[PDB]
Amino acid sequence: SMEMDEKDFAADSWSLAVDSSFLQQHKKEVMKQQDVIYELIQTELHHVRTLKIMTRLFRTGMLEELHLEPGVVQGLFPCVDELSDIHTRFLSQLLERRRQALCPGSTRNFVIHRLGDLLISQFSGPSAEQMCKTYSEFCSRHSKALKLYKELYARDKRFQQFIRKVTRPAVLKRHGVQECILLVTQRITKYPLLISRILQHSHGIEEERQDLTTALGLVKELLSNVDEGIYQLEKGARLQEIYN
Amino acid sequence: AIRKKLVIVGDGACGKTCLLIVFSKDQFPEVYVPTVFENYVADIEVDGKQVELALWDTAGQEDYDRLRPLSYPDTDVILMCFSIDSPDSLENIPEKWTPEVKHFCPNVPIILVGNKKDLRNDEHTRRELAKMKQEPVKPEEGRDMANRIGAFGYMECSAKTKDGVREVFEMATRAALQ
Ligand SMILES: Cc1nnc(N2CCCCC2)s1
Ligand SMILES: Cc1nnc(N2CCCCC2)s1
Ligand SMILES: Cc1nnc(N2CCCCC2)s1
Ligand SMILES: Cc1nnc(N2CCCCC2)s1
Repeated sequence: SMEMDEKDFAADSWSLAVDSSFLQQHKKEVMKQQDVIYELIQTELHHVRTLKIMTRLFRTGMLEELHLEPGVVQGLFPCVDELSDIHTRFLSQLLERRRQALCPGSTRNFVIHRLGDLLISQFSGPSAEQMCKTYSEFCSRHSKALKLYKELYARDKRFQQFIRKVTRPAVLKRHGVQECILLVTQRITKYPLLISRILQHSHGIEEERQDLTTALGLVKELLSNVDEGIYQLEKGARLQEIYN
Repeated sequence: AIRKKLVIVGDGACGKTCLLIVFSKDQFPEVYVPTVFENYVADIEVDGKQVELALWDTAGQEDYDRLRPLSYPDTDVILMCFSIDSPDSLENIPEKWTPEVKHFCPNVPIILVGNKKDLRNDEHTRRELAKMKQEPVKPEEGRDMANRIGAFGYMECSAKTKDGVREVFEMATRAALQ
């Protein structure tokens, strides 16, 4: 993550991120809606950061320091570049919506009134098809990635030294290889919980309540499709085991 | 410190997210209660042993039967939650959650946890439940269910007041070490 975005999302809530004199100008319902929108963007920034740890720290670090057999790094980090592209673009749109909403003379005071349209765009058309295809592949390769990791850590000294070295900093405490994989798999099922709570505080403008209701429906359709398209791959599985 | 993994399971309104948030946060959430929980690695010292306990939630995965089991690999202890204000959340424990956890986490200890214990003596809760011929879950109903499902043990807590929360995670660490 970059310092500017980390500081903008360092507070525990939108009510603590904005100046108190700006907070005082709004109704309680607006504050409750903005606190949940802030949580969606803050957790998206963290999710993009988890993907950057996987691509730049682990994946690239293994290619540049270790002599792993071809096809092993891809097996440990399936679809990480595609996932990074999807979420960095989505994060870019969320942060631009916040940036355009800033009051002149402020880098922290804003209110996002029109999130629904951005969510419909993200969870419809080609971007939704790409999310569906990418998560169906990622989640089907999740178990294989964990088993490959466990094998390499237990049998390769240079791999074990590399993992212990790059995961030693306190800021990486929650972000070991296996932890990153589960954080990514769990990200998609957080979206309906956040959107439902935003919708609960977005009844003031009927166009907005309708847009968030449409977005919630699209997210649930995406999740249902991903869940139906998953079958765990197993290294060394035979055709007979598969078709039975 | 040895690393152990904890996963909490239970119905959507069982209070599992709130329980992980209150345990993990340095200060109780007085301004905003988060909608979701990402993960956390707690430093716990129980009975002279130091453990790094990784915490995970299954909230959001209740309707997705192929995504949900991806949370289970290498789990060391399961917290199986129900809400004391929801007798229906206790009824789904033996029929759905127990056979699922026993299948994906064989031999892993399960602690059955009765959440929101503060609602047992809440007049609004008692009024609402009485309209459906129901009452808050009794302590003996929780213990009996835990005994029936072969749980390592039965515990109660309140995320709202913090009572019993530390004890639940310290016992989960002891179970993970056995
Ligand atoms: C603390 C919380 N307060 N409300 C939450 N919602 C979860 C998603 C659905 C709407 C209700 S979480
Ligand atoms: C309930 C609350 N919701 N927002 C609050 N703010 C004003 C006082 C200081 C903390 C931020 S209190
Ligand atoms: C989701 C789930 N997938 N399979 C489950 N089992 C329940 C117990 C018997 C074997 C099948 S639960
Ligand atoms: C964290 C928290 N878990 N429960 C809380 N109570 C106060 C607000 C309403 C629900 C009950 S705060």
